Amino acid sequence: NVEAFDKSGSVFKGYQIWTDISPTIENDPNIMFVKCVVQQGSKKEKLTVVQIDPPGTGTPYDIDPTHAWNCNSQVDPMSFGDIGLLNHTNIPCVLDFLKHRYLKNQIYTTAVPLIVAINPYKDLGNTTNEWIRRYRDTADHTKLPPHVFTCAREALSNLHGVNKSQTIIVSGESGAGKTEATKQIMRYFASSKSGNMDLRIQTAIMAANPVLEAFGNAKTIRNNNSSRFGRFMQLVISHEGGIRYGSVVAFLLEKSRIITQDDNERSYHIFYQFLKGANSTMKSKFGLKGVTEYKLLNPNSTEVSGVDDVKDFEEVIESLKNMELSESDIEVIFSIVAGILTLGNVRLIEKQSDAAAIMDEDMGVFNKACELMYLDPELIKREILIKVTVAGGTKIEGRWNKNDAEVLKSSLCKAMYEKLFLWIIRHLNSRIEPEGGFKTFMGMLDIFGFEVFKNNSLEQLFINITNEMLQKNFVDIVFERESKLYKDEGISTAELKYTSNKEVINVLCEKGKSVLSYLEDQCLAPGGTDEKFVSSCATNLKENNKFTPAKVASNKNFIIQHTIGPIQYCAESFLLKNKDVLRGDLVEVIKDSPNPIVQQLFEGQVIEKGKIAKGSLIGSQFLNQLTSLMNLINSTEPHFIRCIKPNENKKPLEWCEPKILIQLHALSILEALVLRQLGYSYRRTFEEFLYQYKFVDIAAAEDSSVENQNKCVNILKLSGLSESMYKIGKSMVFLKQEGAKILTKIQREKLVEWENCVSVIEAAILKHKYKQKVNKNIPSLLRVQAHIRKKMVAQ
Amino acid sequence: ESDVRIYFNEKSSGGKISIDNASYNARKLGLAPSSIDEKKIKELYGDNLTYEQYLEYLSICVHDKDNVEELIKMFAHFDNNCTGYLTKSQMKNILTTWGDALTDQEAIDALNAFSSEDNIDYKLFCEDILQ
Amino acid sequence: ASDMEEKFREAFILFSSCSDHIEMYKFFELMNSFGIILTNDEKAALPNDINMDYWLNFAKKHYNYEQPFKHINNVNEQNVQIKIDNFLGIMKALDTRLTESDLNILLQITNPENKSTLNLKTVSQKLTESI
Ligand SMILES: Nc1ncnc2c1ncn2[C@@H]1O[C@H](COP(=O)(O)OP(=O)(O)O)[C@@H](O)[C@H]1O
Ligand SMILES: [Mg+2]
Repeated sequence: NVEAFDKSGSVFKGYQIWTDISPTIENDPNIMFVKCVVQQGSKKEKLTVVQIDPPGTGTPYDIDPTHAWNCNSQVDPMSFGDIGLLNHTNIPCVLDFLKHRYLKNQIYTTAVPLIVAINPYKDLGNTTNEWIRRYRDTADHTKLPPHVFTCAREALSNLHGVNKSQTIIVSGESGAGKTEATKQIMRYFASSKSGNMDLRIQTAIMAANPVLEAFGNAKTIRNNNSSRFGRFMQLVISHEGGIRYGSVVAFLLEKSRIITQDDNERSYHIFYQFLKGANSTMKSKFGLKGVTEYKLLNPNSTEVSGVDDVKDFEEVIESLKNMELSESDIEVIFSIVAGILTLGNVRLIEKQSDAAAIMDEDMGVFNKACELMYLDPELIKREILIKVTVAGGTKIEGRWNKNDAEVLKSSLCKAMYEKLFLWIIRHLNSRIEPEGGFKTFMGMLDIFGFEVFKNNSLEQLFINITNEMLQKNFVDIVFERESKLYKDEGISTAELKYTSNKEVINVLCEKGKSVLSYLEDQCLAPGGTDEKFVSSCATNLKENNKFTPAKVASNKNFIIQHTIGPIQYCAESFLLKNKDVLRGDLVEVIKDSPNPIVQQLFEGQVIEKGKIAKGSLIGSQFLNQLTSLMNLINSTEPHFIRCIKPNENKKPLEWCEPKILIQLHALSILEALVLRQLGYSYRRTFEEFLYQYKFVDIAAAEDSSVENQNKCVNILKLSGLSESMYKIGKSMVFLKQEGAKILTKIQREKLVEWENCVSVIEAAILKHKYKQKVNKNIPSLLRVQAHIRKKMVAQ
Repeated sequence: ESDVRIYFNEKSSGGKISIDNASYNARKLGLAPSSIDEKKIKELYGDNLTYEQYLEYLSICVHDKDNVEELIKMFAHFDNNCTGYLTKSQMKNILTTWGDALTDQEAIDALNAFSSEDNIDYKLFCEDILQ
Repeated sequence: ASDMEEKFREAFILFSSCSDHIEMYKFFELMNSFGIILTNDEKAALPNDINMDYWLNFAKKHYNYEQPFKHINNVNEQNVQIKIDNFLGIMKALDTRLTESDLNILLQITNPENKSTLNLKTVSQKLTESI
């Protein structure tokens, strides 16, 4: 806790610290901490500082020592890739290191086993073919800065090296850079050293990102190209580069977006792409109106800066063709899109207020919508307007009101879209999957990281459930690895134990005693509400501390105690959001379509005769998907890419300390350092330790009369370190972090004689290094001076 | 193009013009000559140049590769927190120390000409001098 | 006669990032670069906010014109050679600001070959030629 004073009790002349107290901090939301120097005369119980960075007034002020943090003064952040290698890993230190690297355009930085990637919001040209080649063909990969290609290389290296499947997991907030990382990593995997015969299957996989972004991405306030779903891929890369087989899985597609969008938010790209992009012939074929002339599409949001939908659309048509879709197949896809868009524009009115019907002006519109969707218009009209209640014993033919028929119409638009999207994926998989399945594959998950908002719904619950499963994966692989290491050197794995989220998993998933188990049972109930669900949850989950109720709206709100903190969810419309799946008889009308693609949309979709079955609901079906997806990932060796959005402004070189720190917490970058420090963290071979800690005791080091495993135990006993800080090991000297830091202090104490010499040496070399950098910029300077003089003549 | 022959005659002596005078003329025309361009022609025709050589010198004084991104390099080098702003004191020390060094007055003048404030946007300072 | 002012001035602005005030830590790098060494008391006695004019005065008062780098090797002592990887051992042990590249640069500049020992009488000698 800040070693600012000498033995005399006097402050070290110039002693720099980090601090959370400054007017700069008050006046600037971007800055969290400032650099200070501890003023001469400062007291032990309370310090007197002066701000040095960012520049200040010079005014001395007081801070309690619990607001002073150690400074990593005199350290080049571009000199090394892991945050853990810093002498001090406190919050302001870790943040600064990340900042300096960011502004020097080094975004990737590890926190073993994590790779932090800060969104530059600018093309750095670090993922070019020239960069893929460098990262692919370099002799010793370690003599290269951290990169997503570092992770892709390492992953493909272990897959082929020990014949074990691998999974790269890209996570973070919306607009942090997951999809871009995912696209870079794939681009690298597609670069072959000498070629690819399975180029047709590779070309189809690469043709899948534009297609998937068109149908699955949208312009949100937070991201202009926001992935509205979870993506999982299984790849089969040749050891010399080149994808050979693949399998794509989309999940949790945002259904609501097809119907309505918030403002400054668009629908799915394809709607915009297709309407601005379709040619004269295409427009008449389907009868297309302008982007503004469609109900399901927010008419204000229609344009996105830097996005050219006409050009993007051309690229989608080519991509669909490269996915081995015929001109007919493509024409069927766009007839279904024109159908979804046209059906939305059908108006419904109350037919007194008893039942409802189609507006006569809109009858042709309705019929065209069904034709385009290759559906029977009469039978579709029937399902939207005829209610078949089962009152008492018998079936009772009744009619749907305006609001209800509007909901069933919207249900069709949504279901038809989602199913078309999933079919496009299913078709791609048919042309890219290996006939007998995957022996050893390369997994790739592009999932939305932990989500916290002002109001959290069922959408964020499913995301935060998935994110709990991945965190379990992190902590288990952290343990597994560090535990196998100790075991191999014959060390006690006893002082090695850390937190399990098993307690919050049970409260969220476990059948019978979980939020999701009581969400399912309430949907299946012949009379269950959002209040009844929370009341049942607050009564049956008192056994674990992870389920807690709410202060304001106690029966409407509930809060779960996640790994990353307490997240409050609003149970309003939770029962509605789980029941949002197409209603049995309409599905039969679709399955009876003459067109082979429309028949294929709802293949084996079991009929909904009575009230919604277990596996029909969104929550139930999703837990099955997640469990299956998880077990497959738990089978592979993981890799973690953590993405950080540095600013809310989508701007380059704009660092925002507070936002960035919430992210360092949610992605466990800080905990990744914590875990790496614990136990016997310093581990280096007998030969290594002796090159390093030679001068602790030069006598025991400089000796032939003793072996290397024994030279070390001599130095260590003589050193002072308690046997409580070091273990000998089989091949490696295992030293605790604290022990290894003390041991260095002993070595420096021995070379007290060398201090002034090494000072002068280092200092002179830096002065030289410094002038050399200034020489590089001297031809540019000569220019500013030539023009200053040119400007002076003109007077 | 004609100003070239107009300016030449004014400082010329027996058909030949001194580099110091030839450089001054290049500035009047709107070109930015450095000690390199002067050492380039000195290395080819001496100190006094004919009309034929004068043009050949103004040919080297044509610096097209000149733009804000190219000029800021040195100022950008000392903007360690990457704000896009340097003090007048910082910028004065750069202009008066390395390269074709300006007088401590020439530097103050040009920085005071651009802004009143101590903190100068060197991207704008460079854009301005180039004009 | 030997006026180091031009060399002192430039060095201050290399460490001070062209500003006219250096922070303590960087002043210590600066003075050390000219072979100056201060005692913990001498240091404690310095002004908290060191400026250009202070440094230039101090530099004149403390720079050893007759023998800079006396701390690497003294010509008035006598015992000046040690193994190459031994030197680097001490360099790394004292947590140098220098990287694996800077260290090797210093090595081929001073040591012409790969001769088993590195002589300090030559380390001081080469650094003085690079003042
Ligand atoms: N590595 C990067 N280099 C340049 N721009 C990037 C990078 N990563 C992200 N971006 C920009 O940020 C936007 C949003 O990032 P994206 O990866 O698509 O979001 P998400 O994290 O939600 O998947 C991109 O469309 C792109 O403009
Ligand atoms: Mg995305």
